[PDB]
Amino acid sequence: MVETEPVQGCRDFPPEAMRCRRHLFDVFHATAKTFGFEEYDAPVLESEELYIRKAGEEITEQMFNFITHRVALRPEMTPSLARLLLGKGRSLLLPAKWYSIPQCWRYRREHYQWNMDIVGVKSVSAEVELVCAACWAMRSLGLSSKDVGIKVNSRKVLQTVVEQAGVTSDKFAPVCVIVDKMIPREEVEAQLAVLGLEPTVVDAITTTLSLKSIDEIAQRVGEEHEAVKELRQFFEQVEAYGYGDWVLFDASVVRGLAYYTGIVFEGFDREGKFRALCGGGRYDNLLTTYGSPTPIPCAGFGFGDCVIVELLQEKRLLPDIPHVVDDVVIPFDESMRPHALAVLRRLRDAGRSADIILDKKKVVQAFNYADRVGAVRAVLVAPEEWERGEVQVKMLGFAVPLDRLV
Amino acid sequence: MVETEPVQGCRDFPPEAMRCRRHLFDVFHATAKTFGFEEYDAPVLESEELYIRKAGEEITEQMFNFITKGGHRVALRPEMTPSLARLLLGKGRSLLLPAKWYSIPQCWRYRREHYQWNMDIVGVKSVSAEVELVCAACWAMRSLGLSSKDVGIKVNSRKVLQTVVEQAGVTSDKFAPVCVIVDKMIPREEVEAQLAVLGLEPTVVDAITTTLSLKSIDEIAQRVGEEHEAVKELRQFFEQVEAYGYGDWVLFDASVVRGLAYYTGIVFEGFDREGKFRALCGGGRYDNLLTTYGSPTPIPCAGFGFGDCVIVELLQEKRLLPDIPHVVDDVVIPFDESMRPHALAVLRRLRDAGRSADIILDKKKVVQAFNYADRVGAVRAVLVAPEEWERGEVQVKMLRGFAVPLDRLV
Ligand SMILES: CC(=O)Nc1cnc2ccccc2c1
Ligand SMILES: CC(=O)Nc1cnc2ccccc2c1
Ligand SMILES: N[C@@H](Cc1c[nH]c[nH+]1)C(=O)O
Ligand SMILES: N[C@@H](Cc1c[nH]c[nH+]1)C(=O)O
Repeated sequence: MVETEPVQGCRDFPPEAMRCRRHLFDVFHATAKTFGFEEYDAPVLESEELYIRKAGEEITEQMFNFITHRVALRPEMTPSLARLLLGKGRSLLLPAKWYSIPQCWRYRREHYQWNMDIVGVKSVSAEVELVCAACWAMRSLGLSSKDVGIKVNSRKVLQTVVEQAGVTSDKFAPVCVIVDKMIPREEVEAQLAVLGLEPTVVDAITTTLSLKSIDEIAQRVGEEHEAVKELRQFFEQVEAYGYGDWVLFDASVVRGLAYYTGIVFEGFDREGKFRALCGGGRYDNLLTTYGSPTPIPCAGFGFGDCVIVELLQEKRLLPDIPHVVDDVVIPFDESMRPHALAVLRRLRDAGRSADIILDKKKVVQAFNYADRVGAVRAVLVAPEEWERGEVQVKMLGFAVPLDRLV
Repeated sequence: MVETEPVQGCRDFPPEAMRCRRHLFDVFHATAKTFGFEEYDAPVLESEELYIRKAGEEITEQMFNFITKGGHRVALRPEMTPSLARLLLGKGRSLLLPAKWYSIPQCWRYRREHYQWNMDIVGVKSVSAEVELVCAACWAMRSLGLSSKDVGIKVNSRKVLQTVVEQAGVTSDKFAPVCVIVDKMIPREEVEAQLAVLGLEPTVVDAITTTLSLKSIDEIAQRVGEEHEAVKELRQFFEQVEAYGYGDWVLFDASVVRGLAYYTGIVFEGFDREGKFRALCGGGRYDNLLTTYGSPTPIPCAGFGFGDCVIVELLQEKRLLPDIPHVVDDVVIPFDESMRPHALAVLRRLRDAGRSADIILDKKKVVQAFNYADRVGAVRAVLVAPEEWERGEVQVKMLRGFAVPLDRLV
């Protein structure tokens, strides 16, 4: 016997499991369409060059890479997106809103991640729309603002604090990667020291993450500080769109990725049971680091397929969806198969989903099968009715003319 | 600059290219739904064990395989059927049969990458399986705008060649390699030479050659008899496709065997009627595969694969792939930034009603917002101006410009 289990850390999706994944992906697609995003894709195999950011990101540390040329199964999509945008150059109409549902990889070693990104929008209206899109998808899955929310912050506050301590800007990214981890405080404090931060700088960093309102941020760095102005705009806009109950400020949110420059956010369950449901932020330098002659504003998020499903299971929002089909055509016997095929054809021409019983079996077993596959309707093709130009129809029984079947 | 081009042999799908791929995949999904097939998936990374059939198949020769840090032999799948077999084998007697499963996996080779619609029927002994599969393939092609004048499906049974090979005293273990070789018929001299190395005397090769060049089912009947399984089965097959209404799409070709070791009965492949392209799709019955994998009971199977590259080229030639421009129902335009919060309330209402709507995100003049709306293929522009708003209205323009109440917008 071969190994029936999949490769370590990877999932199978037989029809039952696939119906669940499809229910999720439908929402992702429908939400992207509702928001005017365009689908894109790129290869799961990318060059390893793409992912060498040197900030000690967990995402790059756990990279599923190998030698053919140094390549890797993508751990995230954003770098692939950047490559595509960079390739298009001035030919790309901006603003652009691009989305995808890539499988992404790590050495669970795989997950699907809905990505949504807005390109060419300087203003926080980008982050507003992205955050509303994430909420929209969660609400579409049956979740409420009682079940989940999105925590929101700007990295610019911490930037100012780090810069005011005389820290080289090249340490800012690593700092964020470290502060994201806050493991015990003592552990995070120790890691900052290794980067080269004296205890006074660490204290200032700590204090600002524990500030509980935007007003308190304003008191520390000023009301005219970009972060304050931008965050206020952000909440004003989400309030106006009608999702004010879904969003809130949290000064501890920074995310683990090196490239976020401004607003950052993450979805969470209100019971404190699960890891982050989605995460993202503004990354206005990324394309400059890739060699764009002109800076290109960007913001986006990723929304994994594993945590959301667990949450939905806990909330009883993932009932088993049984397979369905409109009609099952049953030949009374093999002499009726050619006539049943003509009927089957007509049913499918009218846009119905139809089976015909393929192997040899008795009518009552054909009916059982029809129930098993969730047929709405059983269409028996018997010699008696056929001579009258009819078939027997049974809902899940009466004679019907062929033209009247559809 | 980083390298903007993708890894060697792999494709990018920016929105324009992705719309084309989506148009194709929609047809695959719709056809599968129309035929009552259920979607499935499995990992693109499988164990290399799965693909070691030892018949010299082109598919296994060109395998994109590698060793993990932990020393396990894995490969990016070159086809889906082995993954399917694994899933079925894993389910055991818990699987209701018959089962009709489909997927659109990306598959890989060392172009190194393509998408391949797979459709398979499990648990059906009779040729009704192959009938349905073939009709499904035709159905997808017709849905894409192709006719029976543009394409067809060549059909054969491997059982004819089986009988001929067995009657020459050939060990059954050579039958699979023979099919793999005969599939290649490169020059005849080249294929003749390869059969000799497997260990076939020229008389056996001659018999093989002759049967592939037989041009009708009657001629096959003359050679192996009218009551031979192959003849009976092929006749049933054409009778059934004729009855379903796709008789013009299908025909017999004794040279079709396919390159895969595991096909045991009927085999088939789609082709363009102008002789310009490689095979559009291919498949057949493979009744032993699950037994080779260790199933305690034999499990009838048949299926096909339908790649995404050749079909698209054909559709381009036939002018059936016009550029589909992106569309969206509404573009909401704030007259200025003071109107953004009101435009957001409007945007919200539009999306609540199931419409696809943008709001202009950055700061720009109305006329530029209108241009943008045209660029993204907006059916409708919804201007939110301070004047109309005090009346409980907005300006709507179709793509002139009339005032409308908010509740009437949807
Ligand atoms: C719990 C889980 O499987 N999620 C997950 C989260 N991040 C990943 C990142 C890369 C590859 C696989 C990943 C999988
Ligand atoms: C035109 C094309 O790329 N066809 C093709 C056909 N078979 C394949 C099999 C595996 C990977 C890529 C493949 C690509
Ligand atoms: N790539 C990020 C999410 C994201 C997409 N776009 C911007 N951010 C992640 O994997 O967490
Ligand atoms: N795996 C086959 C197609 C197929 C699927 N099922 C049966 N046949 C191929 O790649 O040619």
